[PDB]
Amino acid sequence: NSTATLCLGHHAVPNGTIVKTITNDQIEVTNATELVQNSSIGEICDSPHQILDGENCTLIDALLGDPQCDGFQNKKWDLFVERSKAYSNCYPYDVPDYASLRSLVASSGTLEFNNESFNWTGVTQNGTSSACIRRSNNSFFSRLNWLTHLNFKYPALNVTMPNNEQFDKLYIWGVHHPGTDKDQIFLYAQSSGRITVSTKRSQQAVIPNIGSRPRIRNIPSRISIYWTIVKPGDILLINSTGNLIAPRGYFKIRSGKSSIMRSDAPIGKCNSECITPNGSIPNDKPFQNVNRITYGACPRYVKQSTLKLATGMRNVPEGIFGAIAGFIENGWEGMVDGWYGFRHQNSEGRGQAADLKSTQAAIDQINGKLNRLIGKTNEKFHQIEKEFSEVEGRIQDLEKYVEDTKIDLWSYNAELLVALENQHTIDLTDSEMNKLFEKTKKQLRENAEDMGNGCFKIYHKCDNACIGSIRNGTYDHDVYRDEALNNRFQI
Amino acid sequence: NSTATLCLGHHAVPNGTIVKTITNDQIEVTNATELVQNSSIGEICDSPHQILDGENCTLIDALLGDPQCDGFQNKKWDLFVERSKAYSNCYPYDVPDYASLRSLVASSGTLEFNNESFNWTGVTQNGTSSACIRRSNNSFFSRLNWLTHLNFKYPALNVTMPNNEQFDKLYIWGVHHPGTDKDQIFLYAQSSGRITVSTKRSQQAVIPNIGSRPRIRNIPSRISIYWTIVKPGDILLINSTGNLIAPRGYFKIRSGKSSIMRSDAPIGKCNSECITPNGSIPNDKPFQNVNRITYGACPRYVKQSTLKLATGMRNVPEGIFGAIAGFIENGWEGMVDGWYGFRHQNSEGRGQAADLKSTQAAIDQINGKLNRLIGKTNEKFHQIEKEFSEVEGRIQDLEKYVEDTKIDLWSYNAELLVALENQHTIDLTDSEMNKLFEKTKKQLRENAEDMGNGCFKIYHKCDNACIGSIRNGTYDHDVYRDEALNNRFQI
Amino acid sequence: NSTATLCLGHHAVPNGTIVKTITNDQIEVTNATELVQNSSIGEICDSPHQILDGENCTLIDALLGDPQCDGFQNKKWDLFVERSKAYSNCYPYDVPDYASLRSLVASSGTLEFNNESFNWTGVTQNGTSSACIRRSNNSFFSRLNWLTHLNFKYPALNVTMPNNEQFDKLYIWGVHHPGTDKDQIFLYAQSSGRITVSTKRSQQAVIPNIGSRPRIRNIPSRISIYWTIVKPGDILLINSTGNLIAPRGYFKIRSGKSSIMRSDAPIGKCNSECITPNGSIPNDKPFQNVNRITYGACPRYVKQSTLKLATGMRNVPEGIFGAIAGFIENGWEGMVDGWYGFRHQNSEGRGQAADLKSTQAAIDQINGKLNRLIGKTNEKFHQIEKEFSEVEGRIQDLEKYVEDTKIDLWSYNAELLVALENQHTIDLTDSEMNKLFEKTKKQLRENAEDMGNGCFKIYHKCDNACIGSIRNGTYDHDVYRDEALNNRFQI
Ligand SMILES: *[C@@H]1O[C@H](CO)[C@@H](O[C@@H]2O[C@H](CO)[C@@H](O)[C@H](O)[C@H]2NC(C)=O)[C@H](O)[C@H]1NC(C)=O
Ligand SMILES: *[C@@H]1O[C@H](CO)[C@@H](O[C@@H]2O[C@H](CO)[C@@H](O)[C@H](O)[C@H]2NC(C)=O)[C@H](O)[C@H]1NC(C)=O
Ligand SMILES: *[C@@H]1O[C@H](CO)[C@@H](O[C@@H]2O[C@H](CO)[C@@H](O)[C@H](O)[C@H]2NC(C)=O)[C@H](O)[C@H]1NC(C)=O
Ligand SMILES: *[C@@H]1O[C@H](CO)[C@@H](O)[C@H](O)[C@H]1NC(C)=O
Ligand SMILES: *[C@@H]1O[C@H](CO)[C@@H](O)[C@H](O)[C@H]1NC(C)=O
Ligand SMILES: *[C@@H]1O[C@H](CO)[C@@H](O)[C@H](O)[C@H]1NC(C)=O
Ligand SMILES: *[C@@H]1O[C@H](CO)[C@@H](O)[C@H](O)[C@H]1NC(C)=O
Ligand SMILES: *[C@@H]1O[C@H](CO)[C@@H](O)[C@H](O)[C@H]1NC(C)=O
Ligand SMILES: *[C@@H]1O[C@H](CO)[C@@H](O)[C@H](O)[C@H]1NC(C)=O
Ligand SMILES: *[C@@H]1O[C@H](CO)[C@@H](O)[C@H](O)[C@H]1NC(C)=O
Ligand SMILES: *[C@@H]1O[C@H](CO)[C@@H](O)[C@H](O)[C@H]1NC(C)=O
Ligand SMILES: *[C@@H]1O[C@H](CO)[C@@H](O)[C@H](O)[C@H]1NC(C)=O
Ligand SMILES: *[C@@H]1O[C@H](CO)[C@@H](O)[C@H](O)[C@H]1NC(C)=O
Ligand SMILES: *[C@@H]1O[C@H](CO)[C@@H](O)[C@H](O)[C@H]1NC(C)=O
Ligand SMILES: *[C@@H]1O[C@H](CO)[C@@H](O)[C@H](O)[C@H]1NC(C)=O
Ligand SMILES: *[C@@H]1O[C@H](CO)[C@@H](O)[C@H](O)[C@H]1NC(C)=O
Ligand SMILES: *[C@@H]1O[C@H](CO)[C@@H](O)[C@H](O)[C@H]1NC(C)=O
Ligand SMILES: *[C@@H]1O[C@H](CO)[C@@H](O)[C@H](O)[C@H]1NC(C)=O
Ligand SMILES: *[C@@H]1O[C@H](CO)[C@@H](O)[C@H](O)[C@H]1NC(C)=O
Ligand SMILES: *[C@@H]1O[C@H](CO)[C@@H](O)[C@H](O)[C@H]1NC(C)=O
Ligand SMILES: *[C@@H]1O[C@H](CO)[C@@H](O)[C@H](O)[C@H]1NC(C)=O
Ligand SMILES: *[C@@H]1O[C@H](CO)[C@@H](O)[C@H](O)[C@H]1NC(C)=O
Ligand SMILES: *[C@@H]1O[C@H](CO)[C@@H](O)[C@H](O)[C@H]1NC(C)=O
Ligand SMILES: *[C@@H]1O[C@H](CO)[C@@H](O)[C@H](O)[C@H]1NC(C)=O
Repeated sequence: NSTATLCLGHHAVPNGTIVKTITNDQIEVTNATELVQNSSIGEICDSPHQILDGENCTLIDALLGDPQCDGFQNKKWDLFVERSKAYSNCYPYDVPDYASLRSLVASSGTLEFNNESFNWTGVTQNGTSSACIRRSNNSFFSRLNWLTHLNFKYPALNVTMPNNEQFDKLYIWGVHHPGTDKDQIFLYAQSSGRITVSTKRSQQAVIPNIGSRPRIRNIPSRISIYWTIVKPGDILLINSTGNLIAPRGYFKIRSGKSSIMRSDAPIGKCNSECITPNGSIPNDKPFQNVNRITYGACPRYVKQSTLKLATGMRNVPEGIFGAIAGFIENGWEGMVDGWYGFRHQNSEGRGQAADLKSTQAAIDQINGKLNRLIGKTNEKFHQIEKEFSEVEGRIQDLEKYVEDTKIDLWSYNAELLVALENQHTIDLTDSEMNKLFEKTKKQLRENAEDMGNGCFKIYHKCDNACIGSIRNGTYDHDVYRDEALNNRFQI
Repeated sequence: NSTATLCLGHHAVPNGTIVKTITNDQIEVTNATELVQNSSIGEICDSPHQILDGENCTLIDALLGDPQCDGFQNKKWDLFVERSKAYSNCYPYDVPDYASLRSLVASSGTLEFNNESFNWTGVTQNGTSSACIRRSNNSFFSRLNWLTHLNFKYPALNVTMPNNEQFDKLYIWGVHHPGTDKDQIFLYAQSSGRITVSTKRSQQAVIPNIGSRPRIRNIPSRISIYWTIVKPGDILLINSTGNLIAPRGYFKIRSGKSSIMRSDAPIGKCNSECITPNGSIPNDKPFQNVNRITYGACPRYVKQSTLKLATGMRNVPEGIFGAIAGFIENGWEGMVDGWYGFRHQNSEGRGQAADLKSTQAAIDQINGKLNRLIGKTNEKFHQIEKEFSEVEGRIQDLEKYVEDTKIDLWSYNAELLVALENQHTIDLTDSEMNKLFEKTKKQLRENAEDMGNGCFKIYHKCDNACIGSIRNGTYDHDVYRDEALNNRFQI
Repeated sequence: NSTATLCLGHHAVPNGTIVKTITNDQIEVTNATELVQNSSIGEICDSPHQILDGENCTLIDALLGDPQCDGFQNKKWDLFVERSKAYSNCYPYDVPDYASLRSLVASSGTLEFNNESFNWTGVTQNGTSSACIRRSNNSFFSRLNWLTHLNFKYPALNVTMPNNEQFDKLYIWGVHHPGTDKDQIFLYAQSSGRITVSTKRSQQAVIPNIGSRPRIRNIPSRISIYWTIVKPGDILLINSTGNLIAPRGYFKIRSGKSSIMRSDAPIGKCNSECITPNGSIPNDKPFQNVNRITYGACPRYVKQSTLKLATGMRNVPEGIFGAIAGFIENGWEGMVDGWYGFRHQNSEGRGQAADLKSTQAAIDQINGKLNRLIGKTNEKFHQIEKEFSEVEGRIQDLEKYVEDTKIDLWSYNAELLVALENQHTIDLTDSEMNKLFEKTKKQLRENAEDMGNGCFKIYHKCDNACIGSIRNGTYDHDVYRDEALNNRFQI
């Protein structure tokens, strides 16, 4: 009682959180934050990306000009959304390398179309079908021109169209395969028919195949769709002796951030940068578990459902430096104004006071880690397909393997990052506690002794102002040294 | 001799192991474990994966029904093993996109076949050849039906088969290319021949090519093999005016964990989860150097032949805290009951005793690291091919580049992991030594002085029980303080 | 003045460098080195890789034997350089899967050609054109043999050539597509024409397409180029009823480190291991920002423009251990002979002296890090294409995605490496300072007190030799203990 006690300590909480570290699967810290986004609000926000809901139409149908898709003419988009309910209702068609055509249009991000005046002298234009009804009349694909005989003759066509513009042109055309030699005659007079479109660089030669296929909406015949790109200075050349489904012009083709996504999520009136087929997701977190398919500024897809980053010290209720969970037996739940602090007992009573500088030093370092991880996602746009409806073999094996490889490597990065940062966070918070203890020890010089539990026995009368002077670094040890030495060194 | 000495220390071994760290290429630790599996026992264990040894047959041969492969009918597998000795002994055939067909069947993991009654009215069935002898009789592929003329006519076929099941059907069929116009006539009457198989979604139109090719087992003619998948609600339609090698039914096609592997390793009667073409390998280690081609729960392939993870402290015979290989001059080889401990000299003699708590604290942290690395491999099944017998160009360049990219990234991860963990292991073991020293120092209060080499000069008579009380944390410094102070502070 | 002062400290510099760490975006260290190579000298060094400047010729042109490329006959290369100015000046041609042919030849790394004596009995050889003029005479591709009718007949060819060598043979051949039925007759007599080349394993059947295409240098007709590889024991078989552009022999095909690169950088007379299309770059740094396309022992391509690795301590003008930027208020700019040292004040004056052992300990650890990062790049040769002149869709999407995935993963590795190493460098340098302070403290025993700012108050007369004895570890505390204790413990 000619003595005082000053104890160093740290806070603790009743509701701790378990995190993983390098050396321990399960360690409790005072606070943590989740690094994996695991939920979507279920809506694709219409902002800030230009969304185009395909609704009942696929991109290719909107491209060809299925009557149902007339409203999509010349539209642009950042992201085209294809619905699973979509269906075609014009003339039955197939596209060799459908996936590539879908991909290049999606990436181009525009349906801008310019009509061109082709010289179809000698044939009937604007062929039409009951399989493709527009305004209650028999019709056809808006962007295609079905040519037939005129006066029972189909002269050999040799039609040309130069690109004298400064942009590429995307031409879509097709070949008709009648189900009977009869229909072939009726339509084109010729028995066979043959199509050949050329540029200076390319040749696409198609020979139609007369034959009945299983009926799609009662049609046993087909149209096969092809595309050719013509750059400035080049020339399109169309030779046909029949069966040619002619283009009415070209599509502008652009390069940019556009893409396409399969999803049944409704479009919402809201604003979110990251889109998944499940809906838009927040992008504050560096990782996400929602979908490997994404568009925009998105967290990276990982396999883990949760990854907790410690944002506080080890929680010790009741480190490499050995203070926290070390010579300091436990934390103080009653310290709610700081992370580290002092408890004292003197002549005037018992008190507690937080140390702000050490508290802030720990918090600044943790915020530095958070600044590296939170709100820094990277933009991805058009990628590769990652779900498949049909078996294809080799190329699909490769696309799947590439994505699986990527996810495992990011899942590894995420796992190690959290384990490493957490080990370091627990060590830096232990370090700050140790520094405060060491600083206090040096301050007291020969006037006190370390009791080994984070407490100092102070060998002199130390009232509240004296204790306060120690806490704020103005303690003058020389003032008390004589009193202290006499108390320490006696019998 | 009115004094005692208490020394803090750590163990050492005569047979140390060299490891790599962040700051040092070559540092000796007391113990380490290997992280790269570099050997196989040379056998593919038949458990716990269902192995199917192709022996003399390739998967495609077993699929088509080469007589040699009759025993493989309707078999399933987790892993099909193709031998380099395998050879075909039926009718000469090629498969366009052979690799894709092989891949999709392998992945399906079943040869389950259901016969279907096709209406081949107007043609001769069960065509047969001396190139494909079964039970000493001329025969053919068990799953294929060779159609020829009947009464010197081959009427146009238009055969249909609907899928009214709930599973997909895999149809295998082929086209015959006779080596002479003569054989073409003899077999099909028609001069040309043409095959066309269709679904609602697809058309495969093949025009046979009459001509002699270099003879395979004395046959200058060929059969080209094709496949079509028909989903529920869809319909197969076969038009042929000749040269059609007909299917006798369909294969069930499944999705699962099945795959195929090229290997000449014998099948063994044993149990191992990871299979490589070199044989099965243990999967206790996280990495392996045996083969980039694997199946099952396997360590990840890396380029390093060895990667040693330290599992003990730095070995100092004769860290950031500066105790081990620091102010403690060397380790104690004679300490074999613990990692850290005390050596003393007093009136009763000289002794040594291990400290169990600090020993266990270090061991627990190292075991925590091991638990993260040992026995946690990840299952891979069907992947991409990684060895190639023929030049292909673009697609093969891509498959090779993908695998090479993946291996370099995992080899990096493995290298950094070991360097980081080892640096940390050496630092945590140094830390535990420092904590024990600091704890002991505080215990002794004013009764001892640090001699600077991990030893304390104790300024009072301290018999064995006194030394023991220090080691077990029951030392009461107040008991000796007067004696100690008088000894310390004199002239 | 019956006392002395000994201060521990570290150096500082006026020109510090900002680096990134785990906990801080911007921290100043005494020195750093750049890890990202961002510049090229603009030349492709001709050493030590065998460079072949294509100049006006593409690889395929040199392969076919465009007259302009005669000088390239039988050349080999490690790297073939294609110029953007290159142009073809022989007969107009296209190659289906051009990219694959270009790739396999580039990778083979040789134009070694062996002539073979084919039996072209019944046809005219050495066909020739005004579209391909050699030495001012009408000519043709040096490696191809244009066959035409002889005496207005073109008999069915059935020509064979066995591979009885021990190496593979690469055969290049082609099909001619005349622009008129007239030219077809004039050249081959036959109305149609058909080509079929076979091996035991393969068949390539081409049917020429008569028709005019847009004129390339006034030619409306084309030659389509094909290749076939024939292994030892196999046989090439050529059937043609017309339009066959015949091979004159085979190319040797090798496997090795060769590749091809598009670049307009001049070839220089110098020596560099890493080549980019921008020019050769130094490979001392682990990363580079110059080009994702590389050949040789090259730093890895990353997205960051700069990544600074700290190679010195924190710069404090005017860590987890709390010495540097901690209880030591600031560094000493006047200490230029070491990183750590002593400053003293005694009866004889004030002095400064570096500590070499602690200085060297820090430097050795930093050099250990540098040794892991500097001068250890990995060799890559033939890879995948990474820039594209035409839209292709699916396969190109995959090639782009693979490269983008790889770069992001390496960019991550590089970012984390620097942040981690820098945090550790700052901590190890702080640690060395702390160790020196602790060692000095123990040396002084009871003869001095820690003033809390890295300085010791020494409680006895300590001349220059005495101070020197402390710095070199020969200080005998017992010599001064009586004097010191009397000074410390008084009133
Ligand atoms: C080839 O076979 C198919 C199947 O029998 C025929 O297609 C059917 O034709 C009938 C009437 O002609 C339709 O009512 C069916 O809906 C069709 N079925 C399918 C699946 O398309 C086809 O007519 C036959 N070809 C010829 C020329 O006879
Ligand atoms: C085309 O040429 C090949 C090679 O000369 C001929 O194939 C050979 O035919 C003979 C007997 O007819 C056999 O003994 C050889 O084994 C065959 N060689 C090969 C490599 O197949 C073929 O007959 C010729 N075509 C025609 C119709 O004459
Ligand atoms: C098909 O159309 C093209 C374009 O009109 C014709 O090619 C032109 O032919 C004339 C003279 O015959 C040349 O002067 C032009 O340079 C050619 N243009 C191009 C782009 O090639 C071609 O002649 C026509 N085909 C036929 C058989 O008449
Ligand atoms: C602990 O409780 C407080 C208030 O109830 C809350 O703010 C804090 O987030 C809780 N800790 C956690 C993360 O459970
Ligand atoms: C837990 O940590 C996060 C990130 O620092 C912070 O947003 C949250 O407020 C913290 N909770 C408490 C109780 O401090
Ligand atoms: C989509 O098609 C369905 C018919 O299945 C119809 O109910 C609906 O009106 C269509 N929506 C639009 C926008 O055309
Ligand atoms: C074909 O129809 C389009 C509108 O669909 C029209 O612009 C054009 O005049 C028609 N051409 C002929 C010859 O009927
Ligand atoms: C293909 O099948 C049907 C029925 O015979 C028909 O479309 C066509 O005539 C067939 N092909 C030939 C060459 O007869
Ligand atoms: C998102 O969709 C996928 C299926 O495409 C599903 O596996 C996953 O559970 C969904 N995620 C969430 C959080 O809804
Ligand atoms: C330090 O604490 C003492 C005691 O309360 C007080 O008198 C003084 O204002 C404080 N000094 C500073 C600089 O904060
Ligand atoms: C050292 O020797 C002992 C027994 O001979 C053995 O258990 C230990 O593994 C050895 N250390 C190594 C890894 O060489
Ligand atoms: C070396 O370390 C490994 C892993 O902890 C252990 O299995 C082995 O027993 C150790 N050897 C010795 C001598 O302790
Ligand atoms: C495999 O083929 C060889 C002939 O090369 C023969 O010796 C052996 O009997 C065959 N094995 C089986 C199981 O058919
Ligand atoms: C064809 O052979 C199979 C057995 O190989 C038999 O089931 C079928 O009855 C035969 N059909 C005819 C018409 O011979
Ligand atoms: C192809 O070559 C051989 C020999 O002439 C034969 O199979 C066939 O007759 C040839 N093709 C034609 C169209 O004659
Ligand atoms: C495994 O096989 C590969 C060849 O496929 C060979 O390069 C490697 O040396 C083998 N590994 C072992 C450990 O046998
Ligand atoms: C501590 O050591 C002393 C001396 O041997 C002994 O008397 C006592 O049993 C020990 N106490 C405990 C709690 O282990
Ligand atoms: C600081 O200046 C010296 C000499 O002027 C120079 O050697 C050193 O590199 C400079 N530091 C940096 C990296 O700016
Ligand atoms: C800075 O660090 C690098 C690498 O250690 C070294 O080359 C350079 O000389 C250093 N500069 C100074 C001023 O020491
Ligand atoms: C390359 O072609 C150009 C013509 O554009 C010519 O000036 C130059 O001589 C050619 N170079 C060589 C080496 O043939
Ligand atoms: C064809 O020309 C080549 C040289 O270009 C020559 O070696 C060969 O003798 C010629 N053959 C004939 C039949 O003219
Ligand atoms: C293709 O177009 C041109 C002009 O008619 C010509 O090359 C050829 O005659 C055409 N094809 C047919 C089958 O007439
Ligand atoms: C190298 O070339 C690429 C274009 O291929 C360009 O983007 C980049 O700026 C160039 N880098 C340097 C350092 O010249
Ligand atoms: C230590 O320093 C003292 C004082 O200068 C000097 O006498 C002696 O040579 C030094 N000893 C050693 C071993 O360097």
